[PDB]
Parts: sequence; C-alpha cells; structure tokens
Amino acid sequence: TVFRQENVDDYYDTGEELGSGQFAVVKKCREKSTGLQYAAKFIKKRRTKSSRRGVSREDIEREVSILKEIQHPNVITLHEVYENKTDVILILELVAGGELFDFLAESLTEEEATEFLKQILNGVYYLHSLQIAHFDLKPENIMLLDRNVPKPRIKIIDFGLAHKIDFGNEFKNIFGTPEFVAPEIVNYEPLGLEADMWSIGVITYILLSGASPFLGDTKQETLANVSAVNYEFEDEYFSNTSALAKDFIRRLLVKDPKKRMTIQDSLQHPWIKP
Ligand SMILES: O=S(=O)(O)c1cccc2cccc(Nc3ccccc3)c12
Repeated sequence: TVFRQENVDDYYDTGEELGSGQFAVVKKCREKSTGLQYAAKFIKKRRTKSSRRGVSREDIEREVSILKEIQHPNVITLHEVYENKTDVILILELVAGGELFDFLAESLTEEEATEFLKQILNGVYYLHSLQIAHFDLKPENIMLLDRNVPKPRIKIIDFGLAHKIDFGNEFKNIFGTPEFVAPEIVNYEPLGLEADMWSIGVITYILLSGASPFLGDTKQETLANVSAVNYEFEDEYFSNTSALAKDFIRRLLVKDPKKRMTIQDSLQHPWIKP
C-alpha cells in the first residue's frame, strides 16, 4: 500500500520530541488546517532489500494495517500516513502524559494498580477480540493522557511487533524485551494472544511491588529465568499485598500458554471483577 507523498511539512508543524527508538522518532505536531495536535512517528525505511538498518516495508505495512483497524479509548489510533524516500510518517493520536513506567518511578496500592490494570485489560480485550496480539506490552508502552489526575487515563501504544493471529498462532520470531516476553517467545515457539497475557502478569507484579519478577544481571539470565518460570513473591515487597492479587499474577505467569488465563478470564477474576 502506498501512502501520501506530499511533504508532511506542508500540512503539519512539529514541536517537542516525545519518544525515540532504534529506527523511529516521535514528534509532537499540529495540523495546519485544524489546529489539532498529534504525534508524528518518523520511521526510517530500509534502503536495500538485504540491509538490517531501517524497517522493512513489510513490517511498516503490518503496523499501519493493524493501527487502521483500531478505535478504542484505551488504544492509540492512527490519523494519517505520509511517506517519502527516507521515512514513513505516521500521524498518530497525541498522548502527552508520559509513560506508565515514568509514572511508576515517581509502588502502587492495589486500588491504584487495578485502576490502571482495568484500562489495560479493556484495551487488550478489544485487541484480542480482533485477534490482534500486541507482543510488546510493558510499562514503557502504556502512556497516560494526563499524569496530573487521581486516576489517569491510559492508551496502549507501539504496534511495531503487533500481529494478526488468523489461526490462533503465528510462528515468526517476534522478540521484544526479555523482562516482559513470555516463555514461548524465549523458546521460539508458535505464538498467540496468550503471550500478551503473560506480559500483563509481569506488568501487574511490577505495579504492586516496584520489582521485576524475572530480571537478571544480563539479558541471557533474564531469558533463562523467564523460560524456567523463575520468580517468587518476595515478602519484603508483597507482605501487605492481598493473596487474591498474588493469585491473579500466579494464573498469568504460567509456562503452558493453554493453562494461562485468557483476557476474558482476567476480567472475570475475583481481584478484577466488581
Ligand atoms: O508507539 S507509537 O504508537 O509510535 C507512539 C504513539 C503516540 C505517542 C508516542 C509517544 C512516544 C513514543 C511513541 N512510540 C514510539 C515507538 C517507537 C519509536 C519512538 C516512539 C508513541
């Protein structure tokens, strides 16, 4: 699919940088015709077929195709796409409240944690209902709308690893951040919606304790810990956390993806359900 090849600068003015990655950067921007504000993601294209710099057009198109499908209060949405010889430029919904991750650096109560968690689950329920696996859920990819409120509103961002799961599983090598990837990712096994549910378990553990369940001193140690389900609830961190909260985490951090709670299970779990 080809995108708008007019100069994006004829239609938008850019401002503050919001984020920066290996082959992309996100700038706050303002559309000239409406004064409305967005987040412009500049993705560097591959210059040759066999290079490893830039993002393959297949991977860019996958992200765009998935984003075009999305309309939900807890997931980022796409406004427009432009391109030129060097970049594809996604004009995305503006989220300006910073990362959940940076909000966390400022441990949550269970009520505060579930406040965020419920929005994350609602977002994921929407995605999984559309057979979309995110594959990169972590605190850095949970963004706030306004960070200066009691219960901030969140949007799930970063669909750079997201895949449609048309057969209940995809077999692709889809490798994100060791701390947050499920054992099937570590082991290069077929992957499905279940991988996201593991990531939610890791996020929940961190929300409640400020500690990462599988984090080792090196990436290989972290990955080995994940594959072995090498985690425990440290009393120093969890002594005043309810056993039901621990139960919720325990049913997500399960090696066999078939035995892991699904997104529907997680919404009906007694810790979450009203
Ligand atoms: O996840 S995106 O949907 O692009 C996204 C959407 C909206 C706002 C974003 C702000 C900062 C970083 C992003 N991600 C990002 C990803 C890769 C490189 C640089 C930034 C934001």
